[PDB]
Amino acid sequence: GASLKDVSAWRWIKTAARHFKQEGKIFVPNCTEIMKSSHGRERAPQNPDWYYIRCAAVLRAIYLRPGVGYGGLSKRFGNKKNYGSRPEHTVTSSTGPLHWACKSLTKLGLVEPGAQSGQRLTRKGHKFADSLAFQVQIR
Amino acid sequence: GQTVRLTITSRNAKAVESVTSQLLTRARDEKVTIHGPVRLPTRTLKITTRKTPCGNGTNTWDTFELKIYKRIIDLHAPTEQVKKITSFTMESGVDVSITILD
Amino acid sequence: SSKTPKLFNKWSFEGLETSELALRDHISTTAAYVPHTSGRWQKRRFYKARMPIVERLANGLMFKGRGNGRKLQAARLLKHTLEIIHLLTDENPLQVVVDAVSKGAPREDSTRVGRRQAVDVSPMRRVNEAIYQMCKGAREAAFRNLKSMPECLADEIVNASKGSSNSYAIKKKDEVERVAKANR
Amino acid sequence: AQVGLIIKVLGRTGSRGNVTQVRVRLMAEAGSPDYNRTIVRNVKGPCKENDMLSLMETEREARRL
Amino acid sequence: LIPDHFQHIVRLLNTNVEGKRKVPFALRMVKGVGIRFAYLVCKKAGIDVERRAGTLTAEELEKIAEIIADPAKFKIPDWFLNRQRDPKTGKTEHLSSSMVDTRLRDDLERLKKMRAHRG
Amino acid sequence: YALKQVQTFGKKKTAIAVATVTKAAQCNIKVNGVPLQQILPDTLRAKIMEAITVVGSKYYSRLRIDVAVHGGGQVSQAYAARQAIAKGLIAFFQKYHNEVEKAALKDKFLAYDKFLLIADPRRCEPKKWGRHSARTRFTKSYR
Amino acid sequence: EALQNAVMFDKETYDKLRSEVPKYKLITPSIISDRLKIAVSIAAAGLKQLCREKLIRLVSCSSKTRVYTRI
RNA sequence: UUUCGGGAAUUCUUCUCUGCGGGAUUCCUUUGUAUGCACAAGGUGAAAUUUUGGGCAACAGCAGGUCUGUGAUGCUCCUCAAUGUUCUGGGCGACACGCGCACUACAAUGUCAGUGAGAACAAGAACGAACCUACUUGAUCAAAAGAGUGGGGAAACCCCGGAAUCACAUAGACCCACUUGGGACCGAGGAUUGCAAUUAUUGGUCGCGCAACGAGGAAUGUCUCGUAGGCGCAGCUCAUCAAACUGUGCCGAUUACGUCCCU
Ligand SMILES: [Mg+2]
Ligand SMILES: [Mg+2]
Ligand SMILES: [Mg+2]
Ligand SMILES: [Mg+2]
Repeated sequence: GASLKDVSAWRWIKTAARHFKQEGKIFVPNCTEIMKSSHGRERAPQNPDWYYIRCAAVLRAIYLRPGVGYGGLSKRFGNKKNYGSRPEHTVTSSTGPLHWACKSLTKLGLVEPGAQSGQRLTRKGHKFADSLAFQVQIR
Repeated sequence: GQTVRLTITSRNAKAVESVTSQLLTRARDEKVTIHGPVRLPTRTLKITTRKTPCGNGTNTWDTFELKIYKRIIDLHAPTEQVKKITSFTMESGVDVSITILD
Repeated sequence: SSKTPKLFNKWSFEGLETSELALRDHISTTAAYVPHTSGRWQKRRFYKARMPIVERLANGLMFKGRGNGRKLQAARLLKHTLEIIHLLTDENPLQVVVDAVSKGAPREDSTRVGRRQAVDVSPMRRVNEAIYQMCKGAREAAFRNLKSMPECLADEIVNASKGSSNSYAIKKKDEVERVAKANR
Repeated sequence: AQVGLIIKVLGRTGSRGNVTQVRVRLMAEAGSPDYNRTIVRNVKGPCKENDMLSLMETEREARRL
Repeated sequence: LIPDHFQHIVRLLNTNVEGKRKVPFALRMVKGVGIRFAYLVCKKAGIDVERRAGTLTAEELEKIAEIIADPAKFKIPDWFLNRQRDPKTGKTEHLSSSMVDTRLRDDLERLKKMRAHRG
Repeated sequence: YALKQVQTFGKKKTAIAVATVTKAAQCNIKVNGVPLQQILPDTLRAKIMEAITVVGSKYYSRLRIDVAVHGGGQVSQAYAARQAIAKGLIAFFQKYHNEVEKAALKDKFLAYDKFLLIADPRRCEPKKWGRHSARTRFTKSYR
Repeated sequence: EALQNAVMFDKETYDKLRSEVPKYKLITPSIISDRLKIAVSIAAAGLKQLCREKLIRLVSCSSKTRVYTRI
């Protein structure tokens, strides 16, 4: 068989995002076409499917490290910001888009509000991630 | 029964080892089950400042340090029995606290 | 079931040799998989003569403030460079680079002991100088240019191995050796 | 360009100490002239015994010390 | 492939725009349109951002000029615009193509006439 | 039917790798849960794979090796991992084989690299006041 | 250095890409950019097509570097 | 067969924590010795020459600095419309100029948009709360910021401390141009700290970018191994603000291992 973490991270993320787009029941918010992924960026995302890729990356990031919140995920998706004539510093990503991503995955039935504090995968979400991993291995 | 945790803290390494040793000898004399002693990580407080009282000359600094030592001991005894073990002439500069765990 | 290593799992170290008899003890042809080794090669005086030659090339690409300390990037540039060298010459790329190192430095120089006075060049200095001049010539050729660094470095190396004057290193070697003859 | 073998290092010379004086043996052939010949030269880089040299002209000699 | 109507300079809002550039990066040559704004104009006009500006047609130019003139009619939010509550008129608008320079001269004359510190 | 298991460690700068080697049904080497063929970049993967190819893969025939690495950075963690794997094979052969085969593996590792089995003692030098780094003094101006 | 490199690949230079570029040894986006006087962006797109139709063979690939040769 | 729970149950100290100990001595071999004191190369080894890096450091002096650290001080000056003290406002921040020390760059060994893996030193509040933080809410639609439950006397919470250089077989965009390089200067909304933000707070959004700058004359600073250089992170100052300082880790070289030409 196969499971997540036995396959390449990018190929899993790319395959899952393509799955979300084709099934067509995901609830993309309207602000995804207007906003930047974080205030540490300078331009808007250049991939028109950037929201599906972010949702798939969030799902993989909850499979590892269950019980994670929006603040924890914002460290994973942060970057270094260009202040003009001053030195650079690290900024965490905006948590608003991460809040939308978890809400979308909850409406699909893949994420649960977690036991004590954070976010968690459901049994359906765990089944989805491993079946996708086997498809990637088969190619 | 209950479990009593003893915490020993001091500024001087020698006195903290002296106090912990006698607390262990008397506990074994009274035939009590013991956990530890545990040497917790030692912390150092640093302060660095200019040596000159004014602003003249080459800028030189001196750094002062201060070390804190900590040990803990766990006992299985009632409160009255523990007090006899704890009571003796402890050296100056050593703090000993008593707690009951859950 | 051990087998001998090949660089980037592709290029063979078997039969590697230099035709310059005077440099045979200062160019190391030891087999390895990748340039990275993370050793203490500057502890003694001549210990650096046992560092494998392709890694010495990689250490010559981490030069300016933007390039200092980037060894993994230098390894990737060399991997692409060797493939282009093989296409251009149809020979073993490892043999081509040791030929270039054997020719890229002047055998006679003039120093300021005497005006100037002509002296001979130690074999250790000949291999140090060949690597330095070949990397410097390729870095300047790619500064504001459509050509990539791998393409610029490949041309410099194949020209040096042929003794062609189109190489940066060969051109400077002809000037230093000509001036030294004047100050004999 | 003949080849010579360094058999002795006669100290470091010149102002600033970047030149070394050595004596070298012209290996050459086995029966031909310039065989077992010795000569004293100045060398620019770092060198030690048993190093080999490439000599463009084997006719000049270096002044001692 | 090259079309017969490829133009090396396209005239848009009294500005000469270089036709060799990608569409969003040729539209930022208009005063009042930045890189963030130019991408949004292409989205509301239904233009692929991977084309070159020299292939744009006459009907495509009129649409782009109309979006830039009134971005709020095409559902571009107010926080995106460069003059949100005009100190004289109170209306939210976007300024472009030499209205940027005229309004700048108006603002400095406003501060000098009342003799404020900034003006 | 007993458990044949050993544990070793390796260190480079601040990274510490701990390897558990156990006899199993099929060979399997993982680092922090990731199989070796998934490790990136290829340069660092070939560095770790040296602990296998130097002696040969026939000596890892039915061994399951799991490596946990913490501390350090991208490159020092790769170097600590390969040291833990090489030392793990020696420790396993010392416990469940005789001395002739172990000594034959040990000198092959040492003939290739000393740091495959012995840790590098280098550490960062402390910073001093009046200097920007360990050794760089402040800029001096005369006029 | 005017360097008037075209960005849109007219029909005359399309023939040259499909006819003689395959006959070259050591194809690279920068190498045929100046032989045909076209921008590197459309040179790399034109070479990606020939790799799909199996007219040239890929030799070394990376996220930023690609070098081909003849069949 | 693998994988998951920051189920449960036994037993155990490889990794972590630390008070006192061990360990290196030119110890062993061979050179030249110059037969004494020693040296060079190798061996042993975690480490091989002051093991590495710091702290401490004699005697004599300087009319060096500090009377803006003190309830350390002689002499002298002011002392009720005070040179004492407090309160209001302004200034210490003014500028077509000169000099020292920094920060950001001039691009393709790059900029932008994604995705991966992955440190160390630290800090946290005075009848409960004034300090630091996680989580979810705000959200049937922007950043950042309102707000609500909790936790932490700090190996216990933050925290499995998801740092930035870095990597990517990402089939992504740009193509040698003052250009998607650079980001100075300025315009218009809005929020936050504070008793008070204009003469001077600080984040965030759209615009300006048409301001120089395409590698820098004579001169000149620092540096020999986990070093230089590059990269971020803590502490300090602190209600609010770090292009500084004091520390910490990460990536990681070229060259010499010499001399008395200059100082
Ligand atoms: Mg930058
Ligand atoms: Mg100074
Ligand atoms: Mg511009
Ligand atoms: Mg000048």
